[PDB]
Amino acid sequence: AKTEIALSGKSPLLAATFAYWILGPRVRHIWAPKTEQVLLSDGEITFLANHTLNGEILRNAESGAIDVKFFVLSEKGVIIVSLIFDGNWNGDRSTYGLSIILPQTELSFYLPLHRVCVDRLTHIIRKGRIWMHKERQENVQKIILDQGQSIIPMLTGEVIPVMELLSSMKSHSVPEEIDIADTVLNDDDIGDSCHEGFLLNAISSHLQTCGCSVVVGSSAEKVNKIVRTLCLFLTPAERKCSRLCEAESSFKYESGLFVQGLLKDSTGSFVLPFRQVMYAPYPTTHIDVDVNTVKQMPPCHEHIYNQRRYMRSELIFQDVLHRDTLVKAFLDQVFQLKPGLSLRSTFLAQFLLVLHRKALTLIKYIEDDTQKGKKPFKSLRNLKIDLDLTAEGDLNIIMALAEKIKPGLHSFIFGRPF
Amino acid sequence: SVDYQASFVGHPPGSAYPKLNFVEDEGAFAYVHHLTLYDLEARGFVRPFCMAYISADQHKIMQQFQELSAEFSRASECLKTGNRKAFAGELEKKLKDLDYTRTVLHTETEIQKKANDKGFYSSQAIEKANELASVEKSIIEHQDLLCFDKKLKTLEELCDTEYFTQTLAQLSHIEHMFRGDLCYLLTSQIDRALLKQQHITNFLFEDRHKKRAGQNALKFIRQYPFAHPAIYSLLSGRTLVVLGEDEAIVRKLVTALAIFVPSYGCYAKPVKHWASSPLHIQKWKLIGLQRAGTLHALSRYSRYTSILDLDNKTLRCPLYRGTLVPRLADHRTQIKRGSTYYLHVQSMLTQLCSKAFLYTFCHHLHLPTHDKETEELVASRQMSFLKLTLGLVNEDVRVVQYLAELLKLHYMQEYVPSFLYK
Repeated sequence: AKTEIALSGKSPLLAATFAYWILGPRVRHIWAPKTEQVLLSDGEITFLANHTLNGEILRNAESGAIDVKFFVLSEKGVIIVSLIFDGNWNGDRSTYGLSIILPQTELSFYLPLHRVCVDRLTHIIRKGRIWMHKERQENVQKIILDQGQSIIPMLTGEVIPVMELLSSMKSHSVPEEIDIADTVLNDDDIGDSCHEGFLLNAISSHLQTCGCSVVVGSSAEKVNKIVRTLCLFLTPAERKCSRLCEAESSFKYESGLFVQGLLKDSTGSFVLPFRQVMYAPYPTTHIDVDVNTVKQMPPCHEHIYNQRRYMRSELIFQDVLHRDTLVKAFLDQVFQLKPGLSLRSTFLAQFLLVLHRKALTLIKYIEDDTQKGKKPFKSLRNLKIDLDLTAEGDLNIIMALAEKIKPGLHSFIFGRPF
Repeated sequence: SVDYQASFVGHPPGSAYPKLNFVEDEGAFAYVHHLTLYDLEARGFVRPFCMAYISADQHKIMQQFQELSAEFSRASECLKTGNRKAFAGELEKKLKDLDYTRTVLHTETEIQKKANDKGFYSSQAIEKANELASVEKSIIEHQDLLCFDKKLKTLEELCDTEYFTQTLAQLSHIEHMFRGDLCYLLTSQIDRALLKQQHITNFLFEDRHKKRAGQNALKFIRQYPFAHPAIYSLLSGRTLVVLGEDEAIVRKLVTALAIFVPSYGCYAKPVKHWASSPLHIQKWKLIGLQRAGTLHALSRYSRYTSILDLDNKTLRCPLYRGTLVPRLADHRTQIKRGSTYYLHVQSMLTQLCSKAFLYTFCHHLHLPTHDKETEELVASRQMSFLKLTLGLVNEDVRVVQYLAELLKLHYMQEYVPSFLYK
């Protein structure tokens, strides 16, 4: 009725639950945190798992798809995020549900991640919903009488990283609040064809796609002095969902967050993993510090979705071709502001402030033209010139801050033409 | 279907004392802040009855969870302080009511009867005064730290909400805060999230007729000839007045173009919007005057002025060849909502601020500078504009002007022709 998995780190989260559905059981099997000093008693956990049970029972007409739950219990301080399954008959509520258990006062930590966590787990049920017909093996009716042994394996391994993933961000202590520009920009000026020409190539690429990718290098410090820099260009809620990569911490590519890291590229050729990169919320870069190059995947929503459609059911592409004058502007003089002082940060925000505001107009602009059948926007030729958007480097950028606000915006414009 | 679900499945089965939980949907996409309102004159001496609000998309709550569950914290707690306050006081009131029993109990028992009763009812008549006096102390401590009447018990519980209006105020204010969609809302956090670090750009420039205060300007520029240098004259300044025959219009069409004015700083606005005609005075940079006495200060202040005549069009300072104002305003524009035209205007000004921001700083352009002292540095400052992507020597004035606005405040805390055409 347990399985102990040690966690590499200091302060991991709490256990997870896998209660079954004949009579609704309090809990079937509970994963375990690291060999901590003190935990929360399983008897308490068993009730907490059983608590969602009758709460889960309250649902009617079970579902068509897997749906969410989320509990915060001030009494017996805990944060719970459970799921409801789709039954085997799809109408008979053969739900079993699962939820990692979270200590009090760590919903600030959790909630930005909440998209990550649901994503990670909802894949497990997608694997889980078959429904484990390998457990429908060639076996005698005594065996066909099964749950508590053959279900846990594919459940075990595929849920092991989740605690490590959640405990990863404590280890890779991605800057929560602020940074004094231990980033690049604090230097006077890099001043050279390659690196300075590189530095613009990445940041532009860092923007025309919403979410950056690995700083896949071999310094572990000069590797980490780019990931903290290219993240000045993202929201305070995105000070998280990023990782400051650590020297040989055996940490893979995890699809959810959209700034990442590794080191040494596995000492050889290593897969992206090509499967896991699609399961990221955005296309992303392929920044280096070894080669000082950049890459990128296709446009964020007119072709990843189509690529998503190809591969979602199965179960370094291009360089920066565009040079926004606006960012070529920005980066050119940012170093000219006599760095060392507080000046660049202010300038950065004022640069940033423009983009959101200039994004917000485009939000309002297109949503102003009443959407209708046979009535797409079709006025992009007017839109480009009208809003001071003629540099193709500049257009998609603000078109790329759209999806971060209107996720369906980018299809609303390019789906019909492309 | 149409809304009924304020408590349909918006009530978890108690599940904790103050708890705050969640529900999925099918169309619900709900959220619940379960708050019980324990009632003595009620079964179990408890009353779970939890008011919150329910919206759609499952998302405009989930990532917006804190303040909503930080104000539902304040709101729902506020009412709990009230019905208890009514309830705590009235409990001793009906204690005194049953205290009167003892006043009769003593008289009835053993007066002449010599206790002809048992009377073990007197055990009831005295035990009640204990636990009710006990839960009292429970109430006051709980106050500071940590059959028709049974449903009608909810009445005064819901009725005393109406009295203790703060609970009606917050949920009214909550219905004000969140809106139909998070995104336009979401930016407002982000917009002000950025604004905390940078405030210098705030005073140097503009930052509720704002639907009309925008829409009129769009109807202005898009179909008013010669209006182009008007913006320029207004942006550069350093003064402007506009007179008209019927004042029913200037009010309408000087709130339209009030957007463009650079406010001096931590003030309200410099648009006096009109006055009489003494015209003594760097204190007011937009005036109406709604009007040969004026024709003298018209020419006596041949510098720093401009005019209008709705009767027959005119102005005073139409010289501009650069491209900036064309970006700030192009008569062949398709911006429709006008309110959006405010945004397009509002955004651009930050860039004008941004360029202006650069010029003040860079610590290589002020009097300490590399070449020499006399005027070479003034030539040197010109090469800064090569980095600063000027439009034309007319735009040189604008960015040079904003220095003065920025130069002054850091300091405090420390010649033109004139045309006209029909």
